[PDB]
Amino acid sequence: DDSGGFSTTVSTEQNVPDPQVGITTMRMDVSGVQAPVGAITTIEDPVLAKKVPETFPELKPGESRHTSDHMSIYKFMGRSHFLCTFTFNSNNKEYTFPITLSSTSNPPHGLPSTLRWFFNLFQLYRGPLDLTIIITGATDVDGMAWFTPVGLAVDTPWVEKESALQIDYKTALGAVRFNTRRTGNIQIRLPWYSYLYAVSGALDGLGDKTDSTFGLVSIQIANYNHSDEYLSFSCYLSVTEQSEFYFPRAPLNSNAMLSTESM
Amino acid sequence: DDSGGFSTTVSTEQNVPDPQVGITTMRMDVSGVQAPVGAITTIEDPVLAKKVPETFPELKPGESRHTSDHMSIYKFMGRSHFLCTFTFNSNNKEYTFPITLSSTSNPPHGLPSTLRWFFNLFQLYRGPLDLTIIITGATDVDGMAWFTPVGLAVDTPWVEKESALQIDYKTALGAVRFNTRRTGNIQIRLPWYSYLYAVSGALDGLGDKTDSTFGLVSIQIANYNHSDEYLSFSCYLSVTEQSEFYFPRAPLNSNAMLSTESM
Amino acid sequence: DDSGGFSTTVSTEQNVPDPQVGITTMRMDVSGVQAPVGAITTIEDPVLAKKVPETFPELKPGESRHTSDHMSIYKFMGRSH
Amino acid sequence: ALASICQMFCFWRGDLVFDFQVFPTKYHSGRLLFCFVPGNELIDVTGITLKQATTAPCAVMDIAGVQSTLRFRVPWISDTPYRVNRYTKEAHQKGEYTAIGKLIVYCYNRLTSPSNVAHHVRVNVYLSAINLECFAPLYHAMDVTTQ
Amino acid sequence: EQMIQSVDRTAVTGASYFTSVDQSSVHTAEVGSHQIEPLKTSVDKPGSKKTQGEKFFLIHSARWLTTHALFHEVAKLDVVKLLYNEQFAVQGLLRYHTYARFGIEIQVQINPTPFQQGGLICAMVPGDQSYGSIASLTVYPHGLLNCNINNVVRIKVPFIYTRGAYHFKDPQYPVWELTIRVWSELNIGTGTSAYTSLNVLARFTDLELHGLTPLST
Amino acid sequence: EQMIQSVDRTAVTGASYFTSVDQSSVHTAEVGSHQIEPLKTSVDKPGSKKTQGEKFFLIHSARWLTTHALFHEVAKLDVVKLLYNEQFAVQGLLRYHTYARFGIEIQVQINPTPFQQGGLICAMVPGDQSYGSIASLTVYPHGLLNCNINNVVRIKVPFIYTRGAYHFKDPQYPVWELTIRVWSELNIGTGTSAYTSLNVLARFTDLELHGLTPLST
Ligand SMILES: [Cl-]
Ligand SMILES: [Cl-]
Ligand SMILES: [Cl-]
Repeated sequence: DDSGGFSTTVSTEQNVPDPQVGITTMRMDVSGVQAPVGAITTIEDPVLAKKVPETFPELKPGESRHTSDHMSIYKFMGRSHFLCTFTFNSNNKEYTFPITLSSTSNPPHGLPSTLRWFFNLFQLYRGPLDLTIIITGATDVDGMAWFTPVGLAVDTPWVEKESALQIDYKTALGAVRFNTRRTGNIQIRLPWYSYLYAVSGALDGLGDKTDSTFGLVSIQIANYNHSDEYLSFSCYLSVTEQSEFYFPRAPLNSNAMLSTESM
Repeated sequence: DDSGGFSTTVSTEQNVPDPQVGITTMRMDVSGVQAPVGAITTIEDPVLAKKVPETFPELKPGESRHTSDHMSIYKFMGRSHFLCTFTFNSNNKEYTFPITLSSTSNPPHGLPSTLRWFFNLFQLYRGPLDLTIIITGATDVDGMAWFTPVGLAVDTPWVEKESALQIDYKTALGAVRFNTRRTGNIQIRLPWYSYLYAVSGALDGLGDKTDSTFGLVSIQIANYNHSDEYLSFSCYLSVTEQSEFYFPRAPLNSNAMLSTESM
Repeated sequence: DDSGGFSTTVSTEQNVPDPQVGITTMRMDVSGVQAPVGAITTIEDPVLAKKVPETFPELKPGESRHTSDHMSIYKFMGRSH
Repeated sequence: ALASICQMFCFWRGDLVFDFQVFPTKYHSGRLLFCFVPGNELIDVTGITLKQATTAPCAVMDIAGVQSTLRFRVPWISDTPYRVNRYTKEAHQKGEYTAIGKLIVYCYNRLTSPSNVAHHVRVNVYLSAINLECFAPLYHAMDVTTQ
Repeated sequence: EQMIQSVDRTAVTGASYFTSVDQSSVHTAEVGSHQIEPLKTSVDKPGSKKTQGEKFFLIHSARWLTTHALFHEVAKLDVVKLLYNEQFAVQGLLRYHTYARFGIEIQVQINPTPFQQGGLICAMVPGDQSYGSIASLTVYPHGLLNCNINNVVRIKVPFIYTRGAYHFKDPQYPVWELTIRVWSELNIGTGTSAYTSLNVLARFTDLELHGLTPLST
Repeated sequence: EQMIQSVDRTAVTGASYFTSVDQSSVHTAEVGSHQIEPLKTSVDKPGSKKTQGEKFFLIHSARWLTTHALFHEVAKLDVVKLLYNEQFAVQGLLRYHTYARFGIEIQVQINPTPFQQGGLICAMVPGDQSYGSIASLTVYPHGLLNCNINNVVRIKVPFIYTRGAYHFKDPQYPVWELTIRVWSELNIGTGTSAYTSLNVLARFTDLELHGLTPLST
């Protein structure tokens, strides 16, 4: 140990990341007609505990019928999962929602379902995210959206109100404009712009207010005479290849897994 | 015979799959000025029965004028055939229809016309399927659809009602969103996600309830003030190259071939 | 084990037939001036139990004066009883 | 952990691994027989003599020892390539199963001991899997299986 | 320094699907070894999976009459289910394994007197006949019987199912439903026997058993 | 001159121990062939004689008490006869063969608390104990148990009998009579458990079955 420490017994890796593949394949038997020594061990000892488990004679499983391995985070979370949804009531108004891993913030004012679950499987996250948002209802409604990084000015969260920000400021942080008639959906990438090294969901109050946020999104409508239908917005997030995940946590207990029950 | 069995007479292949091509081509005469020995045989004997039939002197047919062989299942069923159709009456509602080979389930609550016929020509099916669905009527109607695998939660079949599923859950199984105005049709591939090796149409009650289903599709509308026109949906299926077909059955007798008579 | 059985400890022969001759002969000492390890054992264990018994330093017995070995069943029961 | 992951899949297959950790004292003595009965998640099994259980694959463990955990690697045995997460459905349907059978803990040799030590011995059961495979993403927060 | 032998505490033994972990162990005692009969006490192949499981057994047996109209089903049998029954040795294997996959060989025979005429058809249909055209039964692995010709037929098939194996104790749907129907009315002249009995033989092939179980139902 | 194919009247078919002679025969029809799971539906060794017959099973189980005097027979068992019983899978093989020869492996275990003391002896005696000296039981393939030492013993033997095989349905005399007696009274201190349960495991080895039979008794 370079830290000036010494020991007589060893120190092996405990709970090592990505140990085996997630699809049945051959990376004979898997164990058999020999003697299952891995049927007994002293779990308290980290070394011994890694001894491969084996109890009876088995054969090699074989090959899975499907191409890709569904257990590769990149591919799994590659399926843009649900994030949140809101609805505009008056014209020339705006909504601003934060992207917060916080296990504390319960939906709708917080991370829901899968996304909630996923982001609490590990301690640190960093890297871009591909947000995609679906428009529901209205038509011929001009709209705009911008990504605001943690620690900067931005209209009050989880609240529909008249923007209090200079058009200049908004556009300046990089923004996008669209119209319900011509589209009905937007898929744009959110940058890893933060003064932190990474963000986390599992935290306590204080840090849970600064270090638990990727950033924020703000959507502002225009030309929406409410003589028209209603205007709904739904947001979904998908992890990118440039996204990283460090240190595995114990998954959230079921009682804390919540979902925004609707339809 | 590796099974410890013995015999004195032989055992040849009976009714072998894909015996000849389906287009007139040369894979002289086909038989003639010799002696038609294949004009007589003892059909009860499997060997003898395979003896090539020949009764009179004929010449080689020649070459067909069209490129592709219409009798290749892949190419034939490659023509997305009709499956089902339904219509929405109220707003914010949903329909869920299962993809069931069952010869039992009669349309509209079941496989119709060609698809019905085809899936009863053989015992086992497995492999992805390219579903394509046409939208009729309405406009500026936001919609969503998701594929649900056999054995999991899903709104009650063949019935229009208000969904009883968490938006989270729905989206989680992989879903799609669209709007009548911008499109009017959707062509997406259905996966071979089932705990079974394959599915079948010809079965009896019990199995006919679990092993006769590829999976299920669910379509949910939104923003459809019925002050508007009606909203109709039509679904068609086309077999993919990754689809497999095992063991030929005796085709369904005509009386069981039904079609959803409309227009 | 050809019977599809497995083990981690061994399996030695227990109580093997015709282990030694029955007449005093040489088939030095028999044990001595060394250390009698065969003075201690765990009889419950079949292997260990076969460990040759030895407690004190002894010399080789030598040669019996009579030709045939009276403990050979064939010769003993050879006497019509 | 095992659960929290698989709960987000429709299908799964592989060798589930049950680890039994005993918390005795160097003064107790006993044996427990772990028995896997191949089947589905709902098979009346209370009508099974210990003797009867030895027919199914199983393992016995001596508690009193220098070691503390017996590992039970339950081989993937099924009539289907994968099992399904029916724990989302309203009711149950013959054939749509989540498990490949049930595990049983029998008393092989009664627990002996003096009198200045507990009248029992607790046991922890960990769970993990090897050669695990899951596919077909979905969302569901599995509840507790109240045995 | 001489090390003195002391027993080996912990150890693991077992056979087939039974494992034991022992903490206060010792070695195993054995005597003599396997002996081969210089003079066999029995000359038949020693019992084996094939011996007892992959052999033939009489399943069902019925009558075929002059009264039986065309297409009359003379027999509808869940081949597999039928074998699973104490009546046959193969049971001993099935009765203790939860699932199993396999192929089958069917032999159907009869004994019509040359003074009789007509015929039957025997088909191995997977699952259920559903609504398949009776007239197209020839498509399934079949055997045709004609009085004037043959009095026997043999069909051999592999495992065909939706699942990776059949569950005996509590099945989903029969693997095979062997059907035997009148292919051509059995007529005769005045005086001849107006019937012919019929039997059905079956056996498994490439019998793959899985998961020993104590259950019975 | 062209010869025209005509069926082959006579023929002989069968499998294992079942033969058929057919006079108005024809050829056998077969479809497809054996398929090997590219993805196995089950990873356990496919059922085999060894799988189901040469594995371990719990025979009998009793108690050993402080009340049990020296040499007290804690158990007298007809090992073989005991295995022959529906309770165990191996039955499925025995139940259908008339005779069979084999070897055996016995495992006897207990769980005495280190606060207990004493011991037992386990012997595999062929036929009957007759009037053999209890004190000489060590002669038979045996295993000794001592609280302070081991809590298990294993004995393995081959076929030893007067006949070339054992007849299950109706035996002559038991092949093996496993005896378990108190080798040294089991005493204890005031407060300790005054007993220890005990189990017995058995399995066949080199199982040679002979003559399939429908009988049961
Ligand atoms: Cl317009
Ligand atoms: Cl406001
Ligand atoms: Cl409703």
